[PDB]
Amino acid sequence: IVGGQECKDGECPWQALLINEENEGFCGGTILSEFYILTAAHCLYQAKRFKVRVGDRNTEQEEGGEAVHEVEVVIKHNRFTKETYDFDIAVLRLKTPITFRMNVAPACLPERDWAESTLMTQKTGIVSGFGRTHEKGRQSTRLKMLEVPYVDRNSCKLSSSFIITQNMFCAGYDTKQEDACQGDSGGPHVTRFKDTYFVTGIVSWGEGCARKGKYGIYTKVTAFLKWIDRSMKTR
Amino acid sequence: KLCSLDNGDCDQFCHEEQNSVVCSCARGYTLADNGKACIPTGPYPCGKQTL
Ligand SMILES: O=C(O)[C@@H]1CN(S(=O)(=O)c2ccc3cc(Cl)ccc3c2)CCN1CC1CCN(c2ccncc2)CC1
Ligand SMILES: [Ca+2]
Repeated sequence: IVGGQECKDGECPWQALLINEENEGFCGGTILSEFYILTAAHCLYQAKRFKVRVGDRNTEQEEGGEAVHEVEVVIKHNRFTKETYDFDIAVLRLKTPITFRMNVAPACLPERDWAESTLMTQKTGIVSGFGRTHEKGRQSTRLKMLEVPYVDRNSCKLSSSFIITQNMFCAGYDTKQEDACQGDSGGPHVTRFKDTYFVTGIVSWGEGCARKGKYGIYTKVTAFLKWIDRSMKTR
Repeated sequence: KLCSLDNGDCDQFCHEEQNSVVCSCARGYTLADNGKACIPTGPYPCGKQTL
């Protein structure tokens, strides 16, 4: 996460981290409930066998409320494809149920129409992760959040170099040096409405980090809602 | 009706069902007696920062 702030105690409770076997956090995720996790459908490639950590805000100083969970099943999206990064979205079912305590709670899943209407028309949104803090840099130790404004879909499509489908949206800044970087994939994008957050995006891809004239591409979560349902009903 | 005004003055989901406004919440919540506010039912409701 280039720029942004630092997630304070129980401030980003829905964050999640997919750690490889060497115990390294490679991607992100979002807690939907005690058994299901929401991630990018393209993070199920950066490893062979991975786990999901929750409750960690600092990767190095064993706080206390951490907890590792094992993946029972992966639900990658049918239509997904690396060639165009369309349908970047998958859901993980954990074996042991996530126990909500401090720094561990789930994010709400909104209704589609109400969401696109009031959540995506909101001014900003929040993205968070343990991702790189400067394109060429080392990953991050602390967990962090960046309030990234929604971008006009046109500009988005103009500023891009790749077809910005209807299953994705832009968010971020044109010049500022603040924009999710490597390692934030699958991470959570939530919108805030009346002190209660709702999942709205999944860190997907981007041309570099915080680049001039380029934005941050997220997966339109509203465009997969129904999918997410029968995905938690298992399928 | 008019979830256009101020989200129907709801707490969360707002619906211009038929002629009037109809509020609703996410899972884990329940709509208050006033049909507008959303109240938790468990100690760890989605969307709330654990403070
Ligand atoms: O993104 C990639 O993994 C790689 C990722 N890296 S990143 O620092 O690891 C990174 C990762 C996720 C991000 C997320 C946000 Cl919201 C903002 C900045 C980010 C930056 C940047 C460049 N792309 C290239 C590109 C490699 C191939 N791609 C396409 C090819 C054909 N059509 C559409 C997309 C997507 C990203
Ligand atoms: Ca820790």
